Amino acid sequence: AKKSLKVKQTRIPKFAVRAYTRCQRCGRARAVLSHFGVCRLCFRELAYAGAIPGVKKASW
Amino acid sequence: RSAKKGAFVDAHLLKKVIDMNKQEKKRPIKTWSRRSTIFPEFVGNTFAVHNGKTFINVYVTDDMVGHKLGEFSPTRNFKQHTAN
Amino acid sequence: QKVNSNGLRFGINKNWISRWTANSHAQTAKWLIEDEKIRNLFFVNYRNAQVSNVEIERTQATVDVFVYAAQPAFLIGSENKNIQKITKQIKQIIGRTTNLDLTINEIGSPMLSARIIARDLANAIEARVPLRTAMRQSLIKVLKAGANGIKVLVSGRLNGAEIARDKMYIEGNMPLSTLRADIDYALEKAQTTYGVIGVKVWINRGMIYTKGLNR
Amino acid sequence: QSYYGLGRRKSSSAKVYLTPTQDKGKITVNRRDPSEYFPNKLVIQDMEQPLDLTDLKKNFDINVVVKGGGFTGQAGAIRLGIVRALLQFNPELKKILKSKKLTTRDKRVKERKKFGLYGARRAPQFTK
Amino acid sequence: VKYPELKIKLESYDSTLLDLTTKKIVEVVKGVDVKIKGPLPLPTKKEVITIIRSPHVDKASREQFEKNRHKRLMILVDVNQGAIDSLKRIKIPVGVTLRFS
Amino acid sequence: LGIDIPNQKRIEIALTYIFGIGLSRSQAILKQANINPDKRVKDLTEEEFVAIRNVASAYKIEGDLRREIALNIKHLSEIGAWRGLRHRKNLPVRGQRTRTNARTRKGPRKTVANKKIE
Amino acid sequence: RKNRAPKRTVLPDPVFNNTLVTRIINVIMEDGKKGLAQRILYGAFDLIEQRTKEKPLTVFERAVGNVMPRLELRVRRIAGSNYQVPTEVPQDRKIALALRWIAMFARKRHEKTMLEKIANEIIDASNNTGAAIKKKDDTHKMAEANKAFAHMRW
RNA sequence: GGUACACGAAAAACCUUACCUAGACUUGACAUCCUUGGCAAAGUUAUGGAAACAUAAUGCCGAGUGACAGGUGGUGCAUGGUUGUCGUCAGCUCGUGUCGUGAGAUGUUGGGUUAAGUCCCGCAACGAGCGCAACCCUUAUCGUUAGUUACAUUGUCUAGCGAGACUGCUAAUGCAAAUUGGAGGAAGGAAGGGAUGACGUCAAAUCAUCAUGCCCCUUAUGUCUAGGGCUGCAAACGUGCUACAAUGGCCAAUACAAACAGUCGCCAGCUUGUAAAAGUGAGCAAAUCUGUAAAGUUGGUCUCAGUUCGGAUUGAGGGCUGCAAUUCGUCCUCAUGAAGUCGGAAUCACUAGUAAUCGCGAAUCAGCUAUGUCGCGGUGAAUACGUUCUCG
Repeated sequence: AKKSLKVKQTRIPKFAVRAYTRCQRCGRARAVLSHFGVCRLCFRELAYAGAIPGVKKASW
Repeated sequence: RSAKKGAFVDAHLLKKVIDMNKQEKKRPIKTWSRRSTIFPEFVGNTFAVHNGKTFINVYVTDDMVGHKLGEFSPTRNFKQHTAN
Repeated sequence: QKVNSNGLRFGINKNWISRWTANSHAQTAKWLIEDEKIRNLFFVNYRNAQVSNVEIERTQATVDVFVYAAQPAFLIGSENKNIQKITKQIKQIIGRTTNLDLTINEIGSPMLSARIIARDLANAIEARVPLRTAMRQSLIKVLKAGANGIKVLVSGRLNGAEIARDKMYIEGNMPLSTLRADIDYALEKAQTTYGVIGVKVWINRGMIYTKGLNR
Repeated sequence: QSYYGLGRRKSSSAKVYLTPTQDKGKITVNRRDPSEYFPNKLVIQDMEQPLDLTDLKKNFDINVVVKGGGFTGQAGAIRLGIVRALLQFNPELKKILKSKKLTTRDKRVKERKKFGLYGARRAPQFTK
Repeated sequence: VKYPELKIKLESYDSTLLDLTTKKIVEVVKGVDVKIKGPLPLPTKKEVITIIRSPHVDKASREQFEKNRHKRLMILVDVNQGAIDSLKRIKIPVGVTLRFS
Repeated sequence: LGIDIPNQKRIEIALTYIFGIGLSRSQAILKQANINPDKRVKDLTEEEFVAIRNVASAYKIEGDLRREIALNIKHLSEIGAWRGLRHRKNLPVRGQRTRTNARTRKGPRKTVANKKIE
Repeated sequence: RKNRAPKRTVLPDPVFNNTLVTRIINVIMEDGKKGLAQRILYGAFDLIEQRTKEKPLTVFERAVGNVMPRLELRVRRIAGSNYQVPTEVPQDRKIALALRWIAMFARKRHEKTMLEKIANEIIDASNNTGAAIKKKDDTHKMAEANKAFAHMRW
């Protein structure tokens, strides 16, 4: 029932009592940013692809 | 009603309480939402509150008025004092 | 071990293709999503002509796209039959009102990328021909028409239930240590009746003169 | 006259103007008294140990401007500026100050705490 | 006057693009505009985002991505009609972001 | 008040161990009596002691506060309530896990046999 | 297989010019900071001062020097047991353990202020009464059954 | 068991939810074969109702229907992708070649000699590839860039960059690697930190991130809303943490920041205020303006104990937003003053800004008892006897 999760993600609850966000591709809404709406796995995978301009590896 | 505000109710679980109030109250109403604080009218009232499958009746009275319908209903289950 | 060298060498070795700069972080994800869809339309359209890169250069309502086509006849043909369709279809995803600007740019050594090489390796693996000769020809072609060292691998299964004759092909300058290797790396999740098969390619795009800058 | 020293230590930066004069030495930081600006420690006596390691404090009115850090990082930065101003004046004394790494920047700052790690290298206990 | 005070901030993650844009501003205004402040690298607002690596559980090697935000502050107090006539040849790079201030 | 009055020790803070009289109410009693925090003295004022049983005795008896809190707890626990249930189980009420915590109600964490995965 | 390596020791304090009290500051600091230990230690030199009229330098040296060992019972095991062979203990470790023992004993006999107890322990180690001298005593007296271990190498 | 456990989870008032059900959904919310066009399903006002789902209209665009859409539905020895362990281990392979009929050695081996297979000396090897090292980035000097919203003790603040140290030099000098001598110096000898951990290993973890093969389900494995668990408790283990106090507790003044966040937000200021908060109100689209720097310092205090430690849980009242605060958030005040007066097997991080302190802003966050994380800064340890025992 992952499509239930996704179509509830695309829809917005009628109150601010009920609220969450999740990736367009990933399930497991835990650990998701509000700057891109992308889950940790999808974000890390697209960042290893250089999707966001400037995602680098820290060397101090 | 909270510790931050006066007696305020969402007025959708009290809605049916009152709707039956103008008609010689009988208490049990199918309400397991947790959005109504209590009032001097909720004395004697019971509501079938959902725990995870069934809707347990919870007695309400005029003892204290500093809680909601969710606080006046056991929302969880305990160990049943089991050693397993 | 061997943390994935995909993100490990963007910015220091690999280049960034799609640049986008919006305002406060509300529709930045929208810009990212629109850019990736528009740029991946080309990538999912052609797999025989093998279009490689389309840089959508966006900054505050200044969008510039640039297609790098390997075969102009496959991307244009007679009476520009292909491009107008793109000029139609992207017009539905990029917006009717906004302008659609792009041109076919020339480039040397068009196989210094990894995605198309991986696609060709998969085609050779499942091309209904003696497979070993097919991959010998494909590697000879990628090494011949202009390129640096290659690193091609296939993992998964042999069209059975086990990959026993996997071949790890390394040629020329493949230093994972060197921070100037100019190595582009891609992975392909091929779909078949034996589960997803991973075809991964590292490719050196030319020894730049000791540069740590995104050239 | 115009002797111009610069110093950095523990995220503290500082310049100092030093000029030959016969005053107490204008002991001050940002032109104000170090009563409660700094803790009253040995560090307040070490405040003029560059002057103790060199010509006495009765010279070189300290006109020190500072930015950032704390007090010991601040003190190290301003004393590095003091020794560099002394270099600008008489660099034979630069030798002994550099011998304890005063003229040269000491480049000792808190090691950056890392990902997952509690601090620079602190890690939790875990056997099995 | 076009701007009583032109507090234009130009910033991006690429310093070379920022350098290029700020120089182009410099010599294109150099001779047709005065009271300018040339290339001023301001302290960076760089930060790092830390995420897990394994699909499922792992907290032993927390992967990290760095976003560095430079800042160049151009302060052109006066903008003139001749200034714009000579300055109509400046454009906004794909990385560099200019402020209308 | 008169409870937890130390001898040759500051009267100001020793009241905090009383049930019903903490630091703020202790200080209220002290400054209402103007006891002027002392140098390890049992009590600075000797006459004001009678003023104590003139005004400080007028303070609410904490023994009654104990039974008021007890009856309020009785009402809260007897009616249907999640916090009432937590009262009934003699555990943290406002909501805390007892997987490892609750080292004030279940004793000093009496270690028993582990009934866990096999 | 760590070999001979140097140590970083803060140089002697300008007000007393002793490196030993500086290693004491190195090893006593609460919460790992000298921003607060040095005040009370200078207080303690003062407390030594008006108590028994002991100048800090000589009393501190006569206290630290009398707790210092000379024998290294180098470990040698059998994988089921262990024994000690007496060699000469290193001088750097000599002074290190001396100062560590002095500092760690210095802070006991929990009472009204730590100034009185630290001056008391400094005085006790000064007068050679048993509070830290026992370390030097044992480091040689328990090396008597281990003195038999000096007859052979294993 | 470690290569499972302050996890996946950078925040759960119901959704997140993968679990359960109640109201409800029947090719389904979506998705479309097909079929046609003409203009709209929105959202609202009542309502059974906990809201759906049943209510009616209101406001280029719809609108129905099979296969399917879709499946956190399962199948990590069926898998990819991704990720950790040995391992940032000093070593690992191959082309050509010799020989042992050969498994293969081999080059790699080895002496000194290195961070490295680092050099040479010799080696049935000559070479190359992998790794590492090195290249590269960062802290570190002088000059150069522009000067404000830095400053204004004005180039203090900055990174854009250049000169720039590398046994460079000299001698102790080893056939070679390569140490140190003293000075110039920012670096002086892997300058310090980060950095790709080779084949492999765990028939590694990952079907539940994602893509998933086979099969399945489909008028259900489809969807809306309501509630609960993700903080239960016989409970244990783990994990930091909390102190076990007089450098400490309390009171008062208390400096020095970095840092990021912020446009119906930071929210100054201002007042009521112990305080949350209540009202009030600019500048700041952030070098403007806002969100204290604290510990430390300066004096008093407590003068040894379950204590002026520690504040545990707890009750009452105010408080934030959230439509309404209770769980499935929290803040403050008042009141509670337990255990622990340094704790065994076990022990983890450590060669300096190290172990420890102190606070700050934020990521997710309208909420966060995440005592947790990203960080950031201030203060600031000895030690290394040798690997004895073990690991690798």
